[PDB]
Amino acid sequence: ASRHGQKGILSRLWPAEDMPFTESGMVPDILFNPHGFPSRMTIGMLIESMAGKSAALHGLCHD
Amino acid sequence: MIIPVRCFTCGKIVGNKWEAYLGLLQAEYTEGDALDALGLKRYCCRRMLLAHVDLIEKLLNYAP
Amino acid sequence: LECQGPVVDRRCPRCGHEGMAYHTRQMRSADEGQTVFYTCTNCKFQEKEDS
Ligand SMILES: [Zn+2]
Ligand SMILES: [Zn+2]
Repeated sequence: ASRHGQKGILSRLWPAEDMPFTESGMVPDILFNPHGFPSRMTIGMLIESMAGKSAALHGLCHD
Repeated sequence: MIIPVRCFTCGKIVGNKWEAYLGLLQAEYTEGDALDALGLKRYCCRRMLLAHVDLIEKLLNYAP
Repeated sequence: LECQGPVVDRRCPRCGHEGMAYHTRQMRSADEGQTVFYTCTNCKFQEKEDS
């Protein structure tokens, strides 16, 4: 689960060379569906995603 | 508990960057430069050291 | 001594009116969804959608 109440069962452990690597060299760590969002409306998960990225890129800790 | 040897996402050896991280933070660096000056460039590695609560100094107090 | 709620521009199944008045109700568990109830403006045909 995340902290916005959106459980996800572990379905398949996908090997790392198959993961979509980014432009910065990073593979992801957990792939999450866009199809848990329109019915459940967790905007807080998107802002937590942007905020955790902007906090790990700066050393900060965000309120 | 204790710092993981490899970073979780991409396996950079980050286990040898914990005592030298506390050393940079006691020498008045900021955490945006104590993760820069250790060679942690991608935010999947900077995640691993910034957000790490070293939970074994509290755990070794209960020592025989 | 009405207007039956807010409208959304959705076509009715029977009469083909361009809008249907809607009302939400979270009828499932807290795990998933929000069940949306529709009601047409003219002929009052009520169907429900589960998302
Ligand atoms: Zn890494
Ligand atoms: Zn109708």
